[PDB]
Amino acid sequence: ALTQPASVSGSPGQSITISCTGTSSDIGGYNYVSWYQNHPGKAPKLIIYDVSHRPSGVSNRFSGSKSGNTASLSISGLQAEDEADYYCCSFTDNNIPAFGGGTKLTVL
Amino acid sequence: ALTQPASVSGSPGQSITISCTGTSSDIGGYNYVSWYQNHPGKAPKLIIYDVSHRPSGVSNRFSGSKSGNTASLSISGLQAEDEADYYCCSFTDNNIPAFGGGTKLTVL
Amino acid sequence: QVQLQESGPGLVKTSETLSLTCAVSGGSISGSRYYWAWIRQPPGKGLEWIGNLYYSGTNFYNPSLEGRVTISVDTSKNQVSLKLSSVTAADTAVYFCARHVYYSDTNSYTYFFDYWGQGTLVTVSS
Amino acid sequence: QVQLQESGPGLVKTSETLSLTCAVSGGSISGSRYYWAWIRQPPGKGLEWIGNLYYSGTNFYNPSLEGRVTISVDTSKNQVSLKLSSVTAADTAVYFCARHVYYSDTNSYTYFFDYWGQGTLVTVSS
Amino acid sequence: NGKLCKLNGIPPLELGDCSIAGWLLGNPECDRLLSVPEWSYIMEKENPRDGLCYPGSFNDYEELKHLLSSVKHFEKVKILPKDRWTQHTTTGGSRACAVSGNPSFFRNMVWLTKKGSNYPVAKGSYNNTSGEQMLIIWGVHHPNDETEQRTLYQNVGTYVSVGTSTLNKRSTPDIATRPKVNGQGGRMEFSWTLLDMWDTINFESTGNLIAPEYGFKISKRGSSGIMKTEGTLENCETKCQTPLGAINTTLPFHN
Amino acid sequence: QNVGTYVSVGTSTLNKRSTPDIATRPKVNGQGGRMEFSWTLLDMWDTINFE
Ligand SMILES: *[C@@H]1O[C@H](CO[C@@H]2O[C@@H](C)[C@@H](O)[C@@H](O)[C@@H]2O)[C@@H](O[C@@H]2O[C@H](CO)[C@@H](O)[C@H](O)[C@H]2NC(C)=O)[C@H](O)[C@H]1NC(C)=O
Ligand SMILES: *[C@@H]1O[C@H](CO[C@@H]2O[C@@H](C)[C@@H](O)[C@@H](O)[C@@H]2O)[C@@H](O[C@@H]2O[C@H](CO)[C@@H](O)[C@H](O)[C@H]2NC(C)=O)[C@H](O)[C@H]1NC(C)=O
Ligand SMILES: *[C@@H]1O[C@H](CO)[C@@H](O)[C@H](O)[C@H]1NC(C)=O
Repeated sequence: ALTQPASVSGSPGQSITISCTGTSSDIGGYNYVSWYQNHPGKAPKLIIYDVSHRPSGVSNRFSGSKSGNTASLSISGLQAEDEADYYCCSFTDNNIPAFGGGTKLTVL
Repeated sequence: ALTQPASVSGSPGQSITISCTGTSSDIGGYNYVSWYQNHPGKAPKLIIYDVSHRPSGVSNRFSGSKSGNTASLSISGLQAEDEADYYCCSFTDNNIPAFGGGTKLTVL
Repeated sequence: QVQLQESGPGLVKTSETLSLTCAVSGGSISGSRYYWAWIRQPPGKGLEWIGNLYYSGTNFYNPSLEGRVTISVDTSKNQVSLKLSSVTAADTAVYFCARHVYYSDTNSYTYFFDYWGQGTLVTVSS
Repeated sequence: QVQLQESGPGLVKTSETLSLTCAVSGGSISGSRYYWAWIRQPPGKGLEWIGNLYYSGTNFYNPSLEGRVTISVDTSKNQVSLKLSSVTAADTAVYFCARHVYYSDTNSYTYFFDYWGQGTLVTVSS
Repeated sequence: NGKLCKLNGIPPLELGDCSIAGWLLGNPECDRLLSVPEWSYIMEKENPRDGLCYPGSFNDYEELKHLLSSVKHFEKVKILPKDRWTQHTTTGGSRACAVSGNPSFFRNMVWLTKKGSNYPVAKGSYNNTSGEQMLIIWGVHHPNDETEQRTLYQNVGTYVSVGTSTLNKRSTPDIATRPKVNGQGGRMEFSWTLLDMWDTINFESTGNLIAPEYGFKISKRGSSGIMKTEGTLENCETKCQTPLGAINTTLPFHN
Repeated sequence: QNVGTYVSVGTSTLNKRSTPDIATRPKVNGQGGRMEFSWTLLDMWDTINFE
């Protein structure tokens, strides 16, 4: 599994970053990191794929990158509507998906 | 489903006709009307197929025809042994069989 | 000259699955001119088609009684079989298997139930 | 624009087999760029992958939850399904089906869960 | 003389922009060739347009073109009338072969598809009692994907089986994504045989069968050939014809 | 991992689908297996797909 901060927080209008750390086997090896937004009561929404790309319909306030074995989800212009759990997922040497623990994002 | 008289009757020795009415979709469209004779306690016997043809072993007192959306079973020389339920079946635009309600034939 | 014979429980309880099997003898179940049909006759009612086994294609069923019916085959036994899920009182009937001929031996299409088994009576109750 | 919808018992008893089915509509289940995935989220926990349906290959599963899981398909219904044997309290979760894309439409490999159903909550108890 | 002439008093078959395959299958743009009089030679344009409107291939095509050399007239005979195919849909087609916008198909062929939700085994046969050896063409549809296969035919693991006293062929469709040709990612494969006099050809299919409606009875079998030319018939006569014009001479050599 | 496999290759003119033949064979160069090669010419501006 991948390691994520249990919880992050910030004020509306601020940029906040959610990290995801893995090994060379998942994150470092491949550029297949994706992120999901999950509001309570709903299925997860794909927000980012292939490290930095967005699906059509996803807000441009979402972006991402990676360095070494660490992936990063960046949310600019934080809104009240962004309170959600966020998850990282990546590919790995063992050809199965890997998910992170999940980060709860609290907007103040 | 196809519409049949609930019941018909006649005296021994008379010719009796059992009709079956459908739409252009089943009867009118195709020349695939078949009839069955069903005595209580036994499985249905095929008596007529392809509107007017008989299987080998079927009495020549049985015949049939169609006009428009109406099919007809004709039993000449009515015998006591002919008391049975009779059923019509035809093909249809929706490629599944269609059966009629069934007619009870009473011999007096 | 093929003989068809139905066999199965004469009693199934409400909401259980009814499973009937037809043995075919004196002929094959495989062929390109036939479908194997299941037909039932509730007491006091006419003949209701349930569905067909299309050995070399896909099976098809009566659209009302569609979501509850499965028809299959066992080629080592030369048997065909019917399963009706969630059975209710309305499913009490004499169940029959039949050889449904759609292609004739005279190079044309036809449409009739040629051979019938004698049927098995199944009661559905609580 | 494919819709995915999970359905099944919201309660299974301890040591029984849980069986959930996902209907796929607005798209096929067959394709060479996708796997069908089952994912679950126990209350208070993150997302755990259960396993994938590889329509044209072999199925593969989470190595922990491997000996207890079967994933299969019904092509007449355009449904995929999950079975978990010997269920225990730890198996209470919201179960989801998803379209897992491994090959892109730009001539390269990718890796993401594109479509998700809304999920079905299953309780396991004694 | 610079002209394309009648050879031995008989006009050539001028295909215009049609290929041999387009002609025999019934490409909708080759309607002028549906009824053909006896010809002395065939005038085929090099790189013709009106060929297989539905993208595909034709097996043993060069052998067929060779066969048609020593033929001259042939009669088109209905073998498997379109309306015999009850319990099937005989009205399928494609925008690729469209006529006046409306989707259409090769005119001498029947594209059998599902009726209602079913595709019964498609069967039929023909006994060659026509008086002479007959040319029969049939084909197999190869879908771009499984969805197309299920949409046109309910059955997926399908086959097409054709045979005679000498022919024994069983094909299955190849479902695959392909580059589009004439707008379609699908392909249609055609093949042919000659049905010997008094023999019988049987067809059987669970899907993907493009059935012939007609066969072609060979009528004359004289000596001829296929010429490649962009010209037309000029209302003149010869004994020797080159692609550049007719030759009228008694000399032993020409250049 | 997969056993009932296929190899599919095509262009605007090529349409080929092969399956492997698993069989015991006499060894050649130490192997009882065989590898079959084929080729095409891809016309200019066309596309070849493999699956
Ligand atoms: C295919 O047809 C031939 C010819 O049948 C005859 O000619 C037809 C035009 C028509 O008038 C038919 O009713 C005729 O029977 C069949 O060959 C004949 O078979 C009979 C019986 O064995 C024999 O007496 C004749 O001499 C045969 N004639 C010839 C020219 O061979 C042939 O059997 C049919 N094929 C099949 C599979 O049925
Ligand atoms: C395969 O590629 C050709 C060529 O594409 C162009 O040349 C390349 C070298 C590159 O610079 C591309 O970005 C160019 O677009 C495609 O054919 C072209 O298609 C466009 C759009 O329909 C048309 O305007 C051009 O005239 C075409 N050029 C030629 C030489 O035919 C072709 O469509 C591609 N095939 C597939 C399946 O995508
Ligand atoms: C060839 O020329 C002669 C005159 O020299 C003419 O009579 C004859 O009709 C011409 N040819 C042919 C092939 O018809």
